[PDB]
Amino acid sequence: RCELAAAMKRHGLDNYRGYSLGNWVCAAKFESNFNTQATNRNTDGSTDYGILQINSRWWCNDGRTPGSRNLCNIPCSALLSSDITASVNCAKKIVSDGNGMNAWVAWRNRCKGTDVQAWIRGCRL
Amino acid sequence: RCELAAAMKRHGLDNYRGYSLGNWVCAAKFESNFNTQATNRNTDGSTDYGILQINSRWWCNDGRTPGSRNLCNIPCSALLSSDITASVNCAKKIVSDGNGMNAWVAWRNRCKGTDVQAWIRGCRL
Amino acid sequence: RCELAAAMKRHGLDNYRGYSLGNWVCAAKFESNFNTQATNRNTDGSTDYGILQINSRWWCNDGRTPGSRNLCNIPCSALLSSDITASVNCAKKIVSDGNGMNAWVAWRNRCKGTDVQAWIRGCRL
Amino acid sequence: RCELAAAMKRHGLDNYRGYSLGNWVCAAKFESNFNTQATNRNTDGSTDYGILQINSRWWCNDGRTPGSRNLCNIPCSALLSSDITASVNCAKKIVSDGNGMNAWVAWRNRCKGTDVQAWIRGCRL
Amino acid sequence: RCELAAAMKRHGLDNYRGYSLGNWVCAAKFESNFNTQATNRNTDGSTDYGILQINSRWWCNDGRTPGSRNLCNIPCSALLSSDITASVNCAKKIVSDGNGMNAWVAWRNRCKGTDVQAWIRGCRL
Amino acid sequence: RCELAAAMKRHGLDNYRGYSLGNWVCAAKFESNFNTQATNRNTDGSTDYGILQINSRWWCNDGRTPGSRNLCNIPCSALLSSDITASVNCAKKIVSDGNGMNAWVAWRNRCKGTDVQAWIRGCRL
Repeated sequence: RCELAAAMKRHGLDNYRGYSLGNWVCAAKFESNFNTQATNRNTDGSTDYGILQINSRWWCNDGRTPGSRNLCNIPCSALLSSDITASVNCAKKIVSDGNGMNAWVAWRNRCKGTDVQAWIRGCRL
Repeated sequence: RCELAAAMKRHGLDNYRGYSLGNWVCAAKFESNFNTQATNRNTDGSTDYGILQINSRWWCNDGRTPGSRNLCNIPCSALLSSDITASVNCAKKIVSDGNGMNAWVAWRNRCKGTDVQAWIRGCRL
Repeated sequence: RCELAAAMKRHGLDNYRGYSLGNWVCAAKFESNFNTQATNRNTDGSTDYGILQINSRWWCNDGRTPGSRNLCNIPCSALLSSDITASVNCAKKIVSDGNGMNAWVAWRNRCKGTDVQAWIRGCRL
Repeated sequence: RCELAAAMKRHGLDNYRGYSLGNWVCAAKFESNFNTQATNRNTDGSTDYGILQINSRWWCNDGRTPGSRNLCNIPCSALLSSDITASVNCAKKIVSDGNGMNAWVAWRNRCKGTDVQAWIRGCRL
Repeated sequence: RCELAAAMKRHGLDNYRGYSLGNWVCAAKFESNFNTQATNRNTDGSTDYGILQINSRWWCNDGRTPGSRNLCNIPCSALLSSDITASVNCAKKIVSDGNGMNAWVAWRNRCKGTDVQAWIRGCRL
Repeated sequence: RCELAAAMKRHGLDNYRGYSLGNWVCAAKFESNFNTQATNRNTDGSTDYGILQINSRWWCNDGRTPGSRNLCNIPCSALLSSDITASVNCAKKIVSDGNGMNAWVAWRNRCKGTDVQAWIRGCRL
């Protein structure tokens, strides 16, 4: 009787009503906002669920402008956003001349998720 | 009796009413917003579920403008967005002249998800 | 009796009423917004489910403009969008002259999902 | 100019979704049960309206009777009724012999609903 | 100018979703039970309206009777009723012999609802 | 100018969602039970309205009776009723022999609801 057993038994994640990520290699830029888990059980009442609650009867308004000159108004801009480069500008002249303002340029990645290097020698007679 | 058993048993993820990602290699840019999990059980009542709740009777308004000159108004722009480059500008002259403002240029990736390198030698007689 | 068993048993993911991705290699740009999972059980009541809730009786309005000159108005632009480059501009002259503003140019990818390299030697007599 | 005006102006009752009786003379026996007025306005719920609500999984039952003698069982009799005289009896001998148990015998009624006795004398010349 | 005006202006009752009786003469026997007025306005809930609510999993039951003699059982009888005379009896001999147990016998009524006795004398010349 | 005005202006009752009786003459026997007025306004909840609420898992039950003699059982009888005379009896002999137990016998009524006796004399010339 001779038995040489090899078994790379692999199973994924178990998710039950949620946000789930595994084992990650080479994650350069990541963004994951407002991934909320809510369990609401209500009987004979009112439930209000809120993550971002704004109540503003007057918000970011501009007044009356009789006869002004060269006014600049940028209200409530670039709100709840991402990756904004050289944007929403207000001027008379905008000149871009350099070799700059470069984002995420020329990366070199050599990644591996799972590396298994096994040697199984047995049952010599 | 001689038995040499090899079994790379592999099973994926188990997801039950949710957002689920596995084991990732070479993830350069990632964005995943407002992936919410909600379980609502309601009896004899009111449920309000909210992630982004804005209630604004006056929002980002411009007033009356009798006879002004060269006014710039950018209200509520670039809102809840992504990857905005040199945009929503307000000027008289916009000049782009450089060798710049480059995004995510010339990456080199060498990635592997799962690497199995096995040697099974057995049952010599 | 001699048995040499090899079995690369592989099964995919199990998804039950949800958003599910597997094991990914070479993911350069990713975007996945408002992928929500909702389970609503309601008896004798009102349920309101919301991820992005805006209630604005006046929003991004422009006032009356009697006889002005060279006014610029960009209200509520670039909203809930992606990949906006040199756009929604407001000017008198826009000049693009450089060798720039390049996005995601000239990547080199060498990726593999699953690599199995096995040697099975057995049952020598 | 001479005017002698007589007007016995008479109008009946005004009923709006209800039970209404007028002015009654000579009412000997009266019975009016479960004359209910209900106004039900329902939105997103359950309404249960009940005047006489009985919920009885075992009610007025008789058990098993092996070999008894001369048992009398009168369960749940004379229920929600009226004018029951010498009834639902249980015996071996019932003898009625008298000049009695008389109900509502030999009434004398002299009634009037409305009596108007008027004398109009006028305009003598 | 001479005016003699007579007007017996009479109007009945005004009923709005209810139980209404007028002015009654000669009311000997009266019974009016469970005349209920209900106004139910329901939103996002449960309403239970009850005047007579009984919930009895075991009610008025008789047990097992092995070999008894001359047992009398009258459960839950004469319930919510009226005018019950010499009834639901349980015996071996019932003898009625007298000149009695008389109900509502030989009334004399002389009634009037409205009596108007007027004399109008006028305009003598 | 001569004016003799007579006006027996009479109007009935005004009822709004209720139980209403007028001016009564000669009311011998009266019974009016559970005439309830209810106004229920419900939002996001449970309302339970009850006038007579009984909850009894075991009520008025009889136990097991092995081999007894001459037992009398009258459970939960004459419940919520009226005008019960010589009833629901349990015996071996019931003898009625007298000239008695008489209810409401031989009344004499002389009633009037409204009596108007007027004399109008005027305008003598």
